[PDB]
Parts: sequence; structure tokens; C-alpha cells
Amino acid sequence: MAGPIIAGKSESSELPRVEDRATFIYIEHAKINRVDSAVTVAEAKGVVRIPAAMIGVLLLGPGTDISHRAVELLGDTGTALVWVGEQGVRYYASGRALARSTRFLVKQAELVTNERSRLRVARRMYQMRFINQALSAAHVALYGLVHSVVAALGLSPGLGFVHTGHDRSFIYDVADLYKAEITVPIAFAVAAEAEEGQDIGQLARLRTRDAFVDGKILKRMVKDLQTLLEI
Amino acid sequence: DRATFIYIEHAKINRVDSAVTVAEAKGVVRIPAAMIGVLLLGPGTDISHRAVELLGDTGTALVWVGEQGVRYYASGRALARSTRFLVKQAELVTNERSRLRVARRMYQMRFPTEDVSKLTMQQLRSHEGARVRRKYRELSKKYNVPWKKRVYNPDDFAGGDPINQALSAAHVALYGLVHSVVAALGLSPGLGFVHTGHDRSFIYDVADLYKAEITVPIAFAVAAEAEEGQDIGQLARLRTRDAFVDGKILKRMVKDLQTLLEIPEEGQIEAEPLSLWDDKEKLVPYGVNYSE
Amino acid sequence: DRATFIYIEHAKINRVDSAVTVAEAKGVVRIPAAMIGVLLLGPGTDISHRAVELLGDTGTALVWVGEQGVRYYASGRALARSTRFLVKQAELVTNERSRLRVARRMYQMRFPTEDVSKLTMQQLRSHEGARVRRKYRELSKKYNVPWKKRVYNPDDFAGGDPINQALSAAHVALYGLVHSVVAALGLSPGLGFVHTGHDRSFIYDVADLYKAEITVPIAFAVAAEAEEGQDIGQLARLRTRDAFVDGKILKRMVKDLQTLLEIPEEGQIEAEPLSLWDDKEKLVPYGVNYSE
Amino acid sequence: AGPIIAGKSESSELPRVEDRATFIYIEHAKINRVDSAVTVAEAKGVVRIPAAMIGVLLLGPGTDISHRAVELLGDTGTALVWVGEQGVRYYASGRALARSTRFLVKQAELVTNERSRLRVARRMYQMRFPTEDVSKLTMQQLRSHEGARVRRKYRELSKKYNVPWKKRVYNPDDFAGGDPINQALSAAHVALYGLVHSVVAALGLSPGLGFVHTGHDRSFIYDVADLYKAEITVPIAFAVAAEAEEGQDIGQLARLRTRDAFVDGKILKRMVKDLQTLLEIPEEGQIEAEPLSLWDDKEKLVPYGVNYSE
Amino acid sequence: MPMTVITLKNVPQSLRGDLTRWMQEIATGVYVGNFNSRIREYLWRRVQETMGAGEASMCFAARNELGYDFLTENASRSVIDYDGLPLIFIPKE
Amino acid sequence: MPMTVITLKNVPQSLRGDLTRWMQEIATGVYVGNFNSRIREYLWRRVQETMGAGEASMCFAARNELGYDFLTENASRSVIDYDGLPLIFIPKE
Amino acid sequence: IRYVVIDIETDGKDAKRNHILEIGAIRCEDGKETHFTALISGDAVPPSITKLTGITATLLQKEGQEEKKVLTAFREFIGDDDLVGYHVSFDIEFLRQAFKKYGLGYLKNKTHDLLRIVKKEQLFQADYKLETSLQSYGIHKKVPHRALGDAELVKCLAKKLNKF
DNA sequence: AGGAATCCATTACT
DNA sequence: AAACGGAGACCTGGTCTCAATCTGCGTGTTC
DNA sequence: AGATTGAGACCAGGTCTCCGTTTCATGAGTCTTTCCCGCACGAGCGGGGGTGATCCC
DNA sequence: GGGATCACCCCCGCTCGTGCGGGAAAGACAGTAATGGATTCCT
Repeated sequence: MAGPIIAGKSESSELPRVEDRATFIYIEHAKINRVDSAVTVAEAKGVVRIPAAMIGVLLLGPGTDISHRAVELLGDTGTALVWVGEQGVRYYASGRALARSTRFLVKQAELVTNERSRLRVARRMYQMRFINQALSAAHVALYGLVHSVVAALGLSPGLGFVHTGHDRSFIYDVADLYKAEITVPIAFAVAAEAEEGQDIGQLARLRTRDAFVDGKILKRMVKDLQTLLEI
Repeated sequence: DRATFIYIEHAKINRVDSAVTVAEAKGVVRIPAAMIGVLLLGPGTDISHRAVELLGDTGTALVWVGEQGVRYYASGRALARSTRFLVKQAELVTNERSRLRVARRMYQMRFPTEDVSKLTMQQLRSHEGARVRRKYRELSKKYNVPWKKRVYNPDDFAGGDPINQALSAAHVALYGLVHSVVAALGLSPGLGFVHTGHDRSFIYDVADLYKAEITVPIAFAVAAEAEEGQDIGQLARLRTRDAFVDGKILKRMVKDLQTLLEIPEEGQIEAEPLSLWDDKEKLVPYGVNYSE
Repeated sequence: DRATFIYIEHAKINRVDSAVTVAEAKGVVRIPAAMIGVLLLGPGTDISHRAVELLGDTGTALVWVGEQGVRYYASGRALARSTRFLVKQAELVTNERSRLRVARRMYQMRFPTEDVSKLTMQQLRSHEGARVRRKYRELSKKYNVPWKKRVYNPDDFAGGDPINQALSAAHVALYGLVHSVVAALGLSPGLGFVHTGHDRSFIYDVADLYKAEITVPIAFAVAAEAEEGQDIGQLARLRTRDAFVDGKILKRMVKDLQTLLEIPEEGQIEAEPLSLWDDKEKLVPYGVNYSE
Repeated sequence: AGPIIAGKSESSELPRVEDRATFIYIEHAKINRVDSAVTVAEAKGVVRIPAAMIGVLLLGPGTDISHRAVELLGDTGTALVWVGEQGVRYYASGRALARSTRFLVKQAELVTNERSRLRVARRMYQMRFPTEDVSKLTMQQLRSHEGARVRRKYRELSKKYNVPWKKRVYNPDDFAGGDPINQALSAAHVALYGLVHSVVAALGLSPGLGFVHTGHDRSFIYDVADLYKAEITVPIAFAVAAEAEEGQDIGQLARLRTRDAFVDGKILKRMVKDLQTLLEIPEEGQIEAEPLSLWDDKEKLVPYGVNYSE
Repeated sequence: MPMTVITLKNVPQSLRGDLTRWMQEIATGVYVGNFNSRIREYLWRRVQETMGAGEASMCFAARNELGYDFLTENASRSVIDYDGLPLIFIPKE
Repeated sequence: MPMTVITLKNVPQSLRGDLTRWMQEIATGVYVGNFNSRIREYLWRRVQETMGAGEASMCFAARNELGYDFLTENASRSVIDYDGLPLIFIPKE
Repeated sequence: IRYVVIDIETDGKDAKRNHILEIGAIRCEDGKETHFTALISGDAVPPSITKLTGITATLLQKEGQEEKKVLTAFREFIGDDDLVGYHVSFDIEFLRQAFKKYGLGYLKNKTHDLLRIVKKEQLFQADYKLETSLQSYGIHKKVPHRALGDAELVKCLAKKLNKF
């Protein structure tokens, strides 16, 4: 009568699509824990219960600490973890996957080993192509979300096209494809529209968040990769 | 050439100046990260953003695992930001001739005696099925284990003979550490050779190098002594956890994969685990100091 | 042509076989349904569906009213399902020839000592404005209540001098009774002759014939004996209820309406304020049984 | 604005008439206002009705409502209709929700002029059957022809569904009938009556001032109810009767199929628009910050609250 | 995106935290969420079994002309239709 | 049409029964309905001037990727702005 | 104290995309036997339920009956007391929604569920099974998946549990 | 000669 | 070391019954 | 008589630390093909609202 | 000319259609296992 599958964890089907989830969250000076099967970010004033399912990448800044079971719980959702620090990003993290079909990866493999195939993607790369702490915050937000979607669909960050030779080579090829488009005009606006006594970390990330949702850049992540991979 | 796979359990980690600080109740550790290549984390451990930062800039590998790798949870950047291994791993799957050679080597790694060059994927898949069926059959009566059949239920594993969960638990146990190592090594599990079209396609084509050697002997072992009214799965998991503590199995995957990926012995990078409370004597010359 | 404006309070009303039975606090009344032409349902009164079906057939007018009809909440059908008064009302309001005729007729009723029918209504508000100002002053002299200028605020009831609050509170008590009779008899509240543009335009116009006679002097009287702090809003309501207990004002206006509408003498239907317990000897000739 | 007191609210808070549900049915239960909540005291428990999302709250046989309960319903403009056997038995309604009365004044001035009455009577029949030209005939045969179309429509629908028709036409005034076709159609029609009863009060239209039907206090409903009875409820009612089986409460089944027609038919948007067409109200964004005014034939409308003596 | 809300009480603390991965928690045992209709049952199916003893109910965007529909299981607040209309039934003790 | 969610802790019973005329009660002290932007805000004006010493919070659909914005007055579970994303802040011991 | 043990099984889960297959119930009160069952004809059966229990168009035509009459009889004999069963709230939700399609009327019963009270005495894990609960209370008989067998099974379960 | 053990033929299952 | 789970611990916001008091929430000649 | 406020008693249930106990809940010796289910997308369209012309004063 | 009457878009909510990327579900792929008949041996 009941006919019930085992529960207490989550199958990727129960997770919303990589598009439905939000762009990113930023955390500072917090101790992340997993209480009552819930990921929590603990601040001095109090704690907050992040909805990991509805968020793509969860950035972490200086002076924050994360428990092991928290990383396990985030991996179930598959949300990516990015340790953001001073002067650019420092280290990356990821779960295992969100889609069980390796078609994009297999096609990604085909387009990376064949040198002529690399030239095709590189030529295809060019068509849709055409203060430091403020610009850095825009980069890492861009880096985190594009890493999450790449890791969500199983694409290999190691296999890049232009940026190559490092474990996150593909991310440095897909992230900069949009850096000069969205972040740069937003970053310039932050510098021009600036005032003393305002939280630059709060304000800069707030505006970049609006630009991403307004520009439907998250919508473009899946489609641009899919059309570039002929899938 | 030298890679260290340290496994910390039941402790926190920070730094003081440039070395990680294990916060176990037994003592205080200050292992420098210069010699650290891969850092495995077990259940009930903490790691701070300020500690992680040096790990990223020194090109180490942060990998969250279960108890000494019984299950894999998450990983990070591979060794020293080096993709010399995945790039070679990339060009093998795309080329069928390379895929024939790699798949053939996989079978001959399992059975060096049998001739493999004339065989193809279907031959390898068929012959392996014939071999494992023999291996299942002959070893079943060796442990006085009545084996009716191998049936695995992906949804409801609870209903069945004790071997099934035990074999499944033993099977999934090995899947963990092999996934963590290959992620640490820097090969995505997507690129399978015999198995394909799955997230862990490369895992299911690599774990078979040890399924007949580790999983099945221990699966029937716990099944033979399995008693009524017990979580055979949990007992099998505990036994697999004890087997993994020895790093001799771990030394094989790092060695076998490098051989499997046609890496020259000059480019082959051997590795070994470094226990915190059991390798103190040899880590002292390396600059590791201990406080209680 | 007698209309029974029966008022009931603290009662549960149903039917036994063919007559309305009233289960009030201190007994049970069994008034026949034929007599009930217009029912005045006071606070805390309950109605049964069967009684509604019985009273729906007789054309009885059902109106939900406050204590002794102090405030009107909702209304049902007109009296005896008639609509002649509403139709005549519509004809009179539409044409100016009749619009002026009734307008003078009400304005004359407010000036018993002066006939200003021939003077244009432009100064009639000026003439009326002097009368109420005269009425305000002389009433203040009689009860020695200071009075400078009526100031109020619909959004600020509590603030201001008590007399304006008391005068405003008494006026609302007056609208309730007059709005009850017009809905029961079938007048449209929207079709106002002098006032226009609001759903109560007629109500303020018809009650304007009783501004200077009942509501204003009572408000001045009660405020004179009232001191600071007392809720004059309910105090004014309770005393206006006392002036409505007799029901003489009920008879006075019910005759004035069709008199204002130029209804012929044959069409002058009269409403008699029958009460279940205030007219014990008056109902028993008709054959009504009482229970205690 | 003024203070908010438990049990009262203004029109601005309440949503417009076009953003409200159809109706509720209640049977063998008591209505009461406990803890400033309109509630139904059924046999097993209680239920709180969000009256703001209620066009009209129908009352079947064996229901009771207290005086205080009516007051709560009257604030939000929900009409009260008692529908027992033999169709509806009585009507009830509260204050008009909308503060303007320009709809009401047009109705009175239109009904007096027979030329205006005739043109509207021709306008009202045009919506019923746009395929016909009726700009010539007068009232006495509108009842014949509108009636003939109704009688013929009833006959054809009955034959198609295979439900025998006694030829007795639906008469809300003392309806008669006990056969399963009777309460199937009677309950269906009174559902249409309830929504119409509230909206005329909601927009401030006099219920007793109608064109085609006159002589009783609810005339205007009958004239405008006919605008959709032959297009909505009659097709639904006969469908229920045809599929009706023995020993089943067809009133419930019939009542459900009405709302599906009501929602899909887009009636509220259509019906409110139709009253505009009948009244020929011009389209303009009237602020009406000054609702009430004093009539002035010489000079439009003078405001209120002014002593004109000085 | 359509809105859905889930309430909980008297349920194991694991569930009370598990849903926080998906749905925010305004107060004690109440949740809000904007999920696709496909995601709704998956969360509810977990709630169908991870519930344990206690009481729970869910509201969501619906095609009924009110705008929402009700789901209750072993609740003193039974949901009963009123001609295709969701209402809360509170049986008396 | 954006969805509305209402919660109440330690509020006078008059408002608890009065607001049922707009929302249905999925759970005790928890109310929900489907209004527009204008009507919902006026219902805030009702609760804000009758709750007194109490606790109330609401959520309604908004132009944030989470899909809803939090509204709260005098509640234990405050709201904290995480770069525009409304998340429940719960003070601790 | 009167209750009705109801067990039903559908061809799926969706409200509009699935249909009731079998309906059988017993009132468990005062210990008098009025065992009842019913079946519904049909032509399409999903493979999963086909392998789990076994249902075919031939069976449905030779034994099953009309949906409307069976539902009418069900509403007729469930109008007196509450509906009780294992995981019964989910089944009652769909069944009452099915009465909406055929216009049976207003079902008025407490939506209380036997499974929820059974889960209470453990509260250990997040998943529970029928044969897990039955063996916990000395009910060795397994699932016959039929109306009367499951009816008597839940009757014994109610006798053993008695949380009400 | 008949059965029975053996072998082969063969379907059948892992 | 983390986290769950249970068994305690006592918490309080809600439900309920009980008299007591109430019939109700108020601009239209206010500038 | 129906309804609200308040005081009164109640207490189930949320919350807490303490204590014990785990380190988890369990597949894929074979992929391939052909399927089915989906809500996803665009895009078609009504439908009036707004806008724009003529039509009537 | 303004209001009154008859028609203009836009376009956007609404509806619907395919359809795509996912199911699940079978159906393929090889050597042995197992069964039975033919062969051979045995009474």
C-alpha cells in the first residue's frame, strides 16, 4: 500500500534544475554546521538556515569554518563551494554531479582532443564575445556560478580550450567569456556611484546580483554551452 | 614523484603560521603543507577558510571522504594544478583504438594469463561476465555460503539474502576511495572505457581491478558469519573500513592507474598514506612536530 | 392599509406549522406570519430557514437593524413585494419639475413659520444654514453648553470637543431608523433629491427633516449632563434608543415619505410600531398564543 | 485612514467584484460569528469562510444565521440568498460596496424615458441573440419571442439529452416540481441568481427597477439574469439530469458543474461589462474624491459640509 | 514562479531541518517555497514518509478559481471541498 | 497573482478570527491567501494596528531570484539581507 | 466508537492522469461481519503494478464493474463513521478528489492515519514498511494486496495498536 | 532389449 | 571531532471553561 | 440571547542539556535502442485596453 | 469642435502545440549451465 522508496537524502530529481536555483550567496566570519539535517551558517548575533537546494554556488570568505557533514550535505544538493579571499579566488570545491548523462562531457572530450575541433570551438568562442576589491567581488561571483553549472552537468573543468594546463582550465575559458560583458559596466558603475561609510562588499555584490538576474545570464549558461557543444 | 595522502579523523584543522593544526583531543599537530599533496578528511572534522587558503596556493588537494575513504563526498583542485593526467586520459576514450588498448589492459590486469589482444569490448564484457560467474560460483561454496543468485535492488535493498546487502555494501565501499583518489589524481569519472554513459563510467571501469580481490572475499566473509536480526550492510561496511586503513591497497590504485594511463615510469608518481599517530617517527625528519 | 413594523430582540425565530414562532429570552411568541409585514431584527437575534421560507411567501420585509433600529446593517425584500413607491420615487427624482417640488416640500417642512417655496434654492441653503446655526445657538443657551463652531473629522472620532462628537454620534443613530424604513418600504437609498452622489444621498436628505427636531437637542442634552472621559459615542446611542422606544418617530416618518412623494391618500400605507410585549392586549384579539 | 476595528473594513481593502469567487452552499448547519469570524456550525465541526472571496453565500433548508452573523457578512458585501425547495424563498443584502452611485442614477433616468427604455430593451435582447434584428418591435412581443426562444431552446436541449421536459418553464416565483429533472434545473438556476444578486448591490444598482420585468421588488435581477440563463445554466442543468443516476444527490453534482462553466465562461468579466453596455456608461477614470454632493440645477453640484448662511 | 508552503508540527527535528534545504522557515514548523510543480511532490513525498508522527499540511498555487488548493494528512484540520473549493474542517471533540 | 502567507504568535484572538474573512487557516496561527499588491498591504495595516504586543510575519512574491520577499514586524525570527536574498535570521542563546 | 477500514489501489499517483482500480472496505466496530469488496473494469494497466500484483484487462472485464456505481455504494456505506486505514490519508485525498469528478457529494470524516501513530513508537529512521510494522506487532501474515485480506490485516493492526 | 550411464545436442540462464 | 537520538528537563502559547458585560466602530450646513 | 473580554487553569508541544553512539543506510559482470513519460519552449492568439479613426451634437 | 460612434493597433496574459531531455523497459551481446535426447554401455 505505502510503496515508499528510502528517504532522508535527495535524488537529483528532487533537486530543482540548475536554472531554477539562485546565483550565489556570500558568507563571512561564520561557523558552518549541520544540525537536524540542515546546513546552518552561524554568526555571532545568530544563525541562518540557507536553502541549499535553491542556490547554485555558496561562496565563503575569510575567517569562516565549515564542518565535514556540511560539505556532505551540500554535495547532496550539488551546490558548489568556492573559497573567496583577498586578491582573487583562492581554492575551489565541487560535489560529484547533477546530471547522469555524460553526453556533454563525451562531446567535450571530442572537441578537446582533436586539434581541429579545438579550433572550431575557439572560433565559435569568439562570436558571442563580440576598486580592486570591487572588481574582484564581481569575478569570484562569476567564477563561482559558472563553476557550479559546469560541475552540475558533469563538464570537466580540467579540459579547457584557451586557458589550459591547470585543473580549473575550462572554467577560466567559460567564465571570461562573460566577464567583459556584464561585470565590467557594473563594476564601473560601482566606482562612479560610490560613497564613504557604505558596505562596499554588501553593495557591490548586491548590484552584481541584480545584473545577473536581470540579464538572464544564468539562462544563457546552459544554452550557450549546449549550442557550443552541438547538443 | 612523492605524494602524501593524509587522513585526519575526529579533529579540527587551522594553522598557526604556515602549517595545519590538527585539533584532536589526543594532541596538537603542526604538519607543514609543503610536503602535503592530498588531504583526506573524515567524518566529524572542521576546516576554516583561513586554513584552506594556503592549501589552494600551494597546490594541494582537499577531498572530503567518509571513514578513510569508505564513501566519497566532495573534492577540490587536483595536484599542483596539473592536468598532465586528464589530458592523456582525455585522448584515450575518444580514440577507439586507444579505447581498445586501455580496455584490453583492464582485462589483462584482471587476468594476465588469458590472451586479450584479439578481444573487443563485447568479448571483454562477455569474458569478464563468464569469469566473474565462475569466480562467484567457486568462491561461494568455499565459504559455505548458499548463493542463489546475484540480484541487486537499487530501490529496496533491504529485502533479500544477507549476501546481497553485504556484497552491495562491499561493492559501494570500494567505489568511495577509488573515486576520491581519482578525483585527487585529477581524472573525471565521466570518461569510461568499457562502461560508459554515466557519471562514474571511469570508476566502474577502474574499480573492477580490485572487485575480485577485495570486495567479494570480504563480502562473503561477513556474510558467512552474518547472524539473524543484524544490519549485514553495516557490518560489511565496518569490515571494508578496516581493510582500507592499510595503504597497500591505496598504493595500488595510484600505481595501477598510472600504468593504466600509459604514464612512463619517469612520470609515474608513487604515493603512500601518512598516519598522524602512526607515522610520527618518519615525519619528524620532515619537520612535523607533535604536542600533547 | 396597515403595516406592522414589529421589532424583536434577543430571540430565535422559526416556524412550527404555518406561523412564525419567536423563542426569545423570557418566553416564546407565536405571532402569525400574515400579520408580519415588516420585521425589525435587533441585536442577538437568530433566524431559521423554515421561518424565512414562510415569511418569504408573505412578502414580509426583512431588515437587520440595531437595538430598536438604532443602526442599519442589511436588508431583504420590500414590504409585500411592492415597488410602486420606488417607481414613483424614480420618476420624481429624474424630472426637475418634480425635483423642485419635493425639494421645496422638505425645505418647507423645516420652516413651519416661513413659506420660502417661491425663492430659488440658492439662498435656501443660506436660509437653512441660518436656521441650524440659530438652532445650535439657542440649544446651547438652554443647556449652557459652550459652542463656537461645529468641527469634526471622520478619521478622528475621539478628538475634538465632546459636543461635536456627541452631535455626530446622535446623528448616526438617526440614520439607522430612517434607513431601515426606506429599505423595508422599498425606497432606493442612492436616489437622493438634495444630496446626490453617495449611496446614502436620500438617507441624509430624509433624515434632514428630523435633524432640528430630535437628534440635535438630545445630543446637546446628553452632552450637558455628561462629563469628561465617558464614551459619549455609546451614551448618545443609548438615549437616542430611548427616544425610539415609543416608536412615535417611526409613525411620523413613515407617513411623511409617501407624503413627500405626492402619493394619493389611498396609497398612504401606515406603519404601526407593534411590539410583542409592549402590545400584549393588542395582539391577543387576532388569535396569538404566548409561552413563558 | 481611520482605526481598524474587528469586524469592519472599507471598500479599498476589499477586492473588486471581478476578483471574487462564485458562491458557497450550506445544508443543515448553523451560521454564527464567533471570535469575529463568520463560521458554519455543521453536524461534525465548524468551518471559517473567507467572506471577502465570496460573491454570495447560499442558504439551503435547515440553516440558521444570527443577527451578528449577518452584520459581519454585510460589511464585505456578500449577499444572503435562501434557496430551499421550490427554488429561492427570500433575498437579503447589505450596503453597496462601491461609494460612487453613478450607476444607480443612470438606471433611474434611463428607465423613465420609454425611448431610452425601448433602446435598452433592444440592446438587452441584442446580446441574447445578436443574429437577429430587433430594432423595431415593442415590449409586448419581446416576452413572446424571448420566451419562444427560451421554450424552444429548452425543448431542443431536453430532446438531445433525452430528458423528457414537462413543458413547465422555470418560474422562480413559486417553482413547482419534484421529479429529478426539476431540482436539477432549479438548483442550477438559483446559483446564477446569487451572483447576480450580489453584483447589483456591489455596483449599487436598484434590484427592483427593471425594464423587461416589473411588478415585484426583485425585477431588475430577472431582466439581467435572463442574459445568461439560456446560455450558461440551462445547458449545464440538462447535462446533469441526463447523466443523473438513481439514488444520488444531483444537487451537489449539478452545483459543481455550474462553477466549471462559471470559471471557463469568464462570467464576472463579461457580466460586469454587460451591465455597462446596458447602462451605456461612458468610460472615464473618475477619481470621485468627493462622493457626496448637493444637487444644484442652476450650477451642477455644490459640495457638502458648508454653512451657506454667511 | 508558483508559490507553495508547507507547515509542520510534532515532527522529528531531522525533518524540521531537512526541508530548510528547500524551503525557508518563517516560524515554528511553517515553510514557504517557489518550486516547479515537479519539485512539489518530491518534497511532499519526503514529507509523506519522513513525517513520522505529528501533523503537517501544504498549500500551493492551484488552478482552482480561488488560487490555491489544500492537502492535509492526519490533521484535526480536515480539508473538505465545497463545490470544487478548498475549506478547513475542524471537527468538534 | 502573487501569493500571501501570514503567521501569528501571541496575537489577540479578535484578529485571529477576523483575518479568517480574508485568508484560510492551514495551521493554527498560520494564514494564507492569494491577493494583489494593493489588497495585501492594506491587510498589513489591519494586523499592524491590532496585533499590539504580538508577533506576525508575511511572505509575498517579489522580483528576487528566490521568488519572494519577507515581511516581518515584532517577531522572534528576524530577517537578514544576504546581498538581496531574504533569509530567516533566528537569534540564539 | 465506530471506524471503517478502507483499502484502495490506483494505477498511479496523479489526480487527473490516474484512475481508481479496486475498492474494498470493512467497518471495524462492534465485531459484526459485513465484508465487502468491489472492482473496476479497465483496459490499460501500468507495467510496474502489473509485475507487483498482476492486473490485466481480461480480469477487469470479467470481474470489475462500473466506476460510478461502485463509488456510489462506497459513499453510501461510508457516510456513518470515520475512514481509517494504513497510510489512509493519502488514499482518502485522492478518493475524495475522485468524488469531485463524479459528484458524489461532501465527504465528512476525520482524515486521521493509522501509519502515523505506528511510526511514533520508533521515530528512529525516516522510512518504514508494512511488513516492518506488522512483524513488530505479531502480524506474521504478509500482503495479499486484495481488499478483504488487507481489510482483516488492518483490522488486526487496529486491535493490536489501539492508540485511539 | 531395456535400461542406464554417457555424451552430445541443445535450450537456457548469468 | 561532529551529529543524531533518546530521555530527561520545564518551558508557554494556545485551547478551553467560567462569569461579566454588551448589543456595538461615530463627518454630510466642519471651516 | 448571541458575542467579546478577561481571569482562570491547562498542557501539548517546542526547546534545552545530558547522555549514549555512531561515523551509515547500501547498484549498475553491459551498453544500446526504443521507447515512453515530461514540463519545457515558442507562438498563436483575444481582447480589451488603449489608441485612433469616424459619427453625432 | 466636443462628444458620441465605430474601429484601429499592441501585446500580453492565456492557451496550446511540439518537443526535448529525460524517464523505464526491453532488447540485445557472449560463453557456460543445465536439461534432454542420442550414443554407448550394460543385464
